[PDB]
This record gives sequence, structure tokens and C-alpha cells, in this order.
Amino acid sequence: GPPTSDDIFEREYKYGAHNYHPLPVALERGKGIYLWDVEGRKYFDFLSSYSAVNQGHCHPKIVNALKSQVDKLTLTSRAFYNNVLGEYEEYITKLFNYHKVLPMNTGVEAGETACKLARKWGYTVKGIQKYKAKIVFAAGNFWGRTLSAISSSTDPTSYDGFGPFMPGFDIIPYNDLPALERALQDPNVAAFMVEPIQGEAGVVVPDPGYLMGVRELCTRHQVLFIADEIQTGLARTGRWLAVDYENVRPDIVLLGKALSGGLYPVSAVLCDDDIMLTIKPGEHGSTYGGNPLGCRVAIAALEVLEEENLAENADKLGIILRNELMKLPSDVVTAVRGKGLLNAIVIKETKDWDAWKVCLRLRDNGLLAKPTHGDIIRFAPPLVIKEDELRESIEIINKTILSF
Amino acid sequence: GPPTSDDIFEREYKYGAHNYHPLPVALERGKGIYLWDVEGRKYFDFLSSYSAVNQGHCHPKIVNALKSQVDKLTLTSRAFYNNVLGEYEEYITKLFNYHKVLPMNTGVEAGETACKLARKWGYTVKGIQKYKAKIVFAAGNFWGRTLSAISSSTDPTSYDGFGPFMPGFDIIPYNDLPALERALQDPNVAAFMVEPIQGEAGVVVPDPGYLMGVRELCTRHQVLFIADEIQTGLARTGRWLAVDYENVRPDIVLLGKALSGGLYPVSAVLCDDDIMLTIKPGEHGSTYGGNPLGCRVAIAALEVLEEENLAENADKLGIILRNELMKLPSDVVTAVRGKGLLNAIVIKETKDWDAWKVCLRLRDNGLLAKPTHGDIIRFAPPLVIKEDELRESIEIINKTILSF
Ligand SMILES: *C[C@H]1C[C@@H](C(=O)O)C=C1NCc1c(COP(=O)(O)O)cnc(C)c1O
Ligand SMILES: *C[C@H]1C[C@@H](C(=O)O)C=C1NCc1c(COP(=O)(O)O)cnc(C)c1O
Repeated sequence: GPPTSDDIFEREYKYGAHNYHPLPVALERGKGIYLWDVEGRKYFDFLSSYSAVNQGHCHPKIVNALKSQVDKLTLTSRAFYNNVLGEYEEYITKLFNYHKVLPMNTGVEAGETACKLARKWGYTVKGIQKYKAKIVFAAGNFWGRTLSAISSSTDPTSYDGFGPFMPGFDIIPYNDLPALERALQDPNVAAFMVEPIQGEAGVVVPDPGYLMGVRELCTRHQVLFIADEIQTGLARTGRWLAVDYENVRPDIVLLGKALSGGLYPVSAVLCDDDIMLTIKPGEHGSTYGGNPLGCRVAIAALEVLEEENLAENADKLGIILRNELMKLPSDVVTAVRGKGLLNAIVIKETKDWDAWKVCLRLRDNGLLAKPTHGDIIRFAPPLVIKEDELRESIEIINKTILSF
Repeated sequence: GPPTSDDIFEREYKYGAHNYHPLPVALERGKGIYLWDVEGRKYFDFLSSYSAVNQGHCHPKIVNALKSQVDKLTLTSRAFYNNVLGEYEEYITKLFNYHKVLPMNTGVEAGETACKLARKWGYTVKGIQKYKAKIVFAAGNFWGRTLSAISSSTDPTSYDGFGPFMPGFDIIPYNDLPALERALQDPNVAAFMVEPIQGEAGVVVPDPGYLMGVRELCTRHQVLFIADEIQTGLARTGRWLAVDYENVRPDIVLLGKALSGGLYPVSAVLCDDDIMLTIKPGEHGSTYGGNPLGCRVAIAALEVLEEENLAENADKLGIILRNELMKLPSDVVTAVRGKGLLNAIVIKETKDWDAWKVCLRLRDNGLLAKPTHGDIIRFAPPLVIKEDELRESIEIINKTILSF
């Protein structure tokens, strides 16, 4: 017979690096909102691969785009032109109303590109002396595992044992306008990079007016507002961008994950000419960035998001989901938070009972969620879920919670 | 009507970042060693997407692997297990005879991972004081475009205007054993990272015995030998790894590009347990790293390399290519160098005539190659090329070179 779940666990333990401690479940099939393991058990996916499958697993239109393009051409490198990249660039720039896009593959590559753009713009446009440019980040931020990304982190597990760290990165508290103003008193600050909702920190939603104030402060002090929407963008929070909830237009928008529906690593950096063109030919890029296969996939994924009106569905069903989650008793769940279909709950962890055990029992009851910090549980199903499926999942959550 | 080549160029110029200056050709289809542009013209590919299509464009076995897997499951994230990753891990670790592999997406991510492993091993195993660990690089190195990667570069196009730079990186001349011996006197050096052949520097081949001397010196001074085989590995130079020419075993091996045949961004970090297991769960990773689709693709790409004996073909045909190129007069071609099918020529660049014009005329005569700097032209066709096709393309190169 084929491998069992424990066979798969043991094989990975033997031949793979131990850089993850995943939830004990071995998936082999995904379709829409559902996942199946090698034993044939069916699960609601309430993580959505950290929003990479906002469109559901293996969405047939994105799958068809990939299958169609793979027989024609997949990679020429950027040493030559392919016929697909410009179509995708026009589509996405007109969709988000920026002059230009720079394509990359992973989220952390988009963040590194944004840091390089901010620095080059600080030196060549703002007039900062080389190399004194600073980039400000918010405590609790997460945007990857490169040495640069962990150099801006306040999480010891990310940076411990990996120094020395990148200079020129400053950290202020999240959701703190006065701290940002104080930080931006320094004319050598080139940019402020921030998530409109901090996902990895436990779905931390800042107060109303925070993004508006960030925009005002960055514009006043000639500082680039970099909005990291790699997790929050593309309809997950109920809008094309979480930033849309306050009509805020960042200087640089970072997109990823759902940009491909999970079929290909695609990320994007969006900004206007005065920022984008500070990087001259030969000064940045990557081998797979902007390849025709990923571009076909991304066009199809964006089209799925727009056609099926997934942002509106996420807004409505997230209202329903948060309202049902708040019905849970306050001595088992202390906080419910989120926007759209990016939500989390906080349990009052005991020494006996924590979020990992709750997620194990949810797994046993047919729903897959991931815990965080030992007391946070994220609930983020694909945006193609319907109300009846959502209510079945909600009753599963209720039964599992109050079954302890 | 469909876009012409000029339409494609202009659309990318309007909506895409200007971080590249590609050779003016607009490809829409590729198969094996050949590419087709939107006008229908046919070209020999003599770049192979920087060795990412060692197997040729759209190799049917890799295409079939991708198409078969995309119907089942493409991404769960590493919060759960997928059934494919362990199969790939066992396969690649047995193939290259290392204990473990850490999967990533891009080559620069593999390099960042190796730097983090080297630092973590230096602090927790070698005993280096935090945070004094150093990594030594060779001048001319290229391993990507992150802030860290450009901090080790000696190419001003890579780093100028993007600082401040990552501390703890030292640079010595390439192909220089006395310099490495001097550098490794510092007990704070944790690793030496080097390409067996410097590709982006213009196919710089070190002298015989260099790699044996590197291995010897790294062992003598308890320093990790990191071999970047992202461009040189996987049959391109005539061996599974370029380091096989001297039969030395690096402590860490970096693989990428051809690892997927150009169908998916897949990279890998190979090392034994005493290095790999310094990274604990939660300290490194990536969202698309080790996803099932990329793993199926990589298995098929490695199997293609093995079954079609592409290393032997590269070894046999590369010497034919180099011997023919050396027959060009020294008035035009001043140097020929390479290993296997990774080759380059140096032309006697005047102010009237340079590598760019040679490549434009090569394009006009049906062969695609791109220059680095003003005098280097790489010749690296896919490893599935046959001898008669190679001699036809050699005729093209001869006619083009001598037509000036
Ligand atoms: C992809 C996902 C996985 C979780 C996790 O591992 O906990 C975090 C996600 N992405 C991190 C992230 C990035 C970097 O994305 P990568 O594709 O992994 O490089 C960028 N920006 C934000 C806001 C992120 O959360
Ligand atoms: C892949 C490639 C194409 C050009 C270019 O894009 O400008 C140069 C490349 N070689 C990169 C390289 C890396 C980094 O790999 P990425 O996938 O681009 O991140 C690492 N190591 C070596 C030896 C490389 O040549």
C-alpha cells in the first residue's frame, strides 16, 4: 500500500531539515475549500496556505491557465523578452492604479526589492548621504526569513544565532502614530514599511485612523509608505487591499501569495515612476521573476478574484464568522478579531489546555487551523466558501471549543 | 492583430520596471534547444535561461509531472504535511549523498539559507562569539540580489546605492589559495562560499587543483566549504556537480535553476546532520518552499538529467564547441573558456564593435546569446543538443563573428 501519514512524517524527519513542526496531518489532495489526507479524510481548510489559496485549492481557471502556458513556454530569463509579461504588467498596474510593477517570486523578495527601492530613492531623489538611509518597521512585523528580514524582527526565534544584522533598520511600536512622527523627525529615514493588519503577530488590527495617519506623516516628511499586503491583499480582508478601508494610497504596495492562487510563486512590487525608475537596467532582478508561466497564472488568479466578487463575499461571511465566534463564552475565548475572512481568536491558555490542543481536536473534527503564540488560533478559509459551508465549519468550531 | 516585437517592447517599457535591458527579441514558444519569436522566427537558445533549461524548453516528462500534480494539490503551506515532499527529499539526498536537504524556491534563498546555517553552526558548534562570525566570498561572486547577497559583491552595479551593507562578509580573490589560507587564519570565519566556476563573472574557470586546495584548507581550519552549484550543477559542466571534476565533497551544496527544468522556482540546500540540525523548528522556511508541485517537477527534472545522460553529452560536445571557437582569429576573439556546455568567448572590444553588436547580429542569424560587460559572450545551449545541431550553430557563430 501507499505511505501512511506516519510513514510520511517519519520520511520527512529522516531526509528533510527540521525547520518546521507542522500539525500532524498528511495531505494529498485539495479542491476549493477542502483538503484530503492520504487516508481519505476530508477537512475544511481554515488557513488557506496563509492566503495563497484565496481562490480555493486548484481553481480550475488558474489550473487551465497553467496547463495552457506550460506547453508553449515557461522560462526565457529576462535576458530576452517573452510575450506574456507585458500583458500581465498592464493588467495589474491598471488594476491597482500604479504606473509600474516589478515582478518577483516570493514575498520576502518583494520586501527586499522594496527596501532596495527605498534606499536608492533616498540616495538619488531625497538626497540622503550614502550610506545613511534608514527604513522604519513596526514591532511584530513579519516579512520573511532572509538576513535582512530577520534584521527588522522583534522575535528572538527569527534572529537569534543568525547575526550580525543589517544596519539601517529601526523598529517602532505598531499602531503608534506619535512614535512614527518621532521616528520621522530624522531626515535620513527613507521609508516606513508596515502591514495594514499584522498577520503573523496574531491578526493584529490597528485602530481606525492608523493607516490614514501613517499616510499623512509619510507624505509630510517625504518618506515612502511601503504597505506589505502580501497576506492582507487580494480580497482576503474584504477589499482589494486592506488599505482600501481608509482610502489610503501607499507609495509602494507589496503583493504575493494569492497572486497565483497557490500554483506558482509570484510576487509583485507596485509603485509610480518617480520611485520605480531609480533602479536602472542591470541593478536588480531574479531568474524566474516575470516568467511567462507565472504571469499567465497571475492573470488568471486576479481575474478569478474580480469575476467571482470574492472581496464582497469575504466581507459578508467575515461579519457572520466574527459574530458567531463572539457567541462563544468569555472564559474560553477572550478576544475575537479580524477583517473580512482574516480572523483569529484568543483562548485563555491554561497549563493544561492551549491552542495546539484545540487545533489537534479541530483536526480530529474535520477542520484545519493553525495556532500562534500558544493562545492565538487563526480562522482564514478560502474566499470561495459559501454561507452554508461556513456555518457548518462554525458549528464544528463551537463543538470543538466547548468539548474541552 | 497580435502584438509585434516592438509592441511587446513598448508595453513592457510603459508598464514594467526598467531593471533589465534585454536583447531585443520577443519569444512566445520554446521546445528543446529552440525558441520562436512572435514573428515566427526560429532561434538556437545559447543561454538556456542561465542553465535553468538544461533539459531543454518544455521537456515533456517534466511538463507531464507538472500537469499531473496540478490536478491533485499544489500548496498546503508548511503548517501541514504534503505527501510529496518526503519522496523528493529521500530521492535528492540519496542522489547527492548528503543526509538532508532544505527546500527553497530561488537561488538567492538557498544562498541566504546557507549563510544562516554557517552562522548558526559557527556560534553553536564551532564556538564563535556572537555576533563575530564571518563568511568569506570570492571576488566576482554572484548569488543574487538581496541586501545580503549584494553586500558580498565586488560588482558596483550590484551594490552601489543600496547600502548600508550586511557586516561579517569578507572578500578574497578567486582562484587564489594563498589568499584563502591567509583569510582562514581568523578563527571567527565560519564558512567560505564559492562557485566552482564563476558564471555571472564571465565563466571564470579556476586552475586545476583549486577546489582540492579549498577543501583541504577549509578542513584544516574547521571552516565550512559552501559550494554554490546553482549555475554549475546538474550536468551543465559535464558532471552532476562541477566539484566532481576534482572529487571533493563540500560541507554545503546549493542547487537551483535546472533543478526544475525551468517549470517552477525550486532550489535546495544539501548538507549532513551536524550542520543541518543546528536550525530548530520555526527558525527558517518559506511559504512555497517544498510545495508538492515543485517537488514533482524537481523529481522529474533530476530523472531527465539521469536517464538521458546529459552530463556525458555536455562533456563531449563542450570540447567540440571550445575547439571550434579557438579557431577564430585572435584579432577578434581573444579568449575561449569553459567546462562542459558552460562556455564563453572574450572578443577584442573596440570602440566601434563590442559584444552587444555581435549578439544583435547573432540574433539576426538565428542564435540567441547574451553578453556580460562589453567583451564577454556566453555560449550555453541546452544539454539535449545533438552534435549536428551544435555544428550548425557553430557555423552561425563563425559567419556572424567573421562578418564584421
Ligand atoms: C507565506 C506565509 C507563511 C507564514 C508563516 O510561515 O508563518 C508567513 C507567510 N508569509 C510571510 C510574509 C512575507 C514573506 O513571504 P514568503 O513567501 O514566505 O517569502 C511578506 N509579508 C508578509 C506580511 C508576510 O506575512
Ligand atoms: C538566475 C540568473 C539569471 C540572471 C539574472 O536574472 O540577472 C543571473 C542569475 N544567476 C543567479 C545565481 C544565484 C541566485 O539565483 P536566483 O534564482 O536568481 O535568486 C545564486 N547562485 C548563482 C551561482 C547564481 O548565478
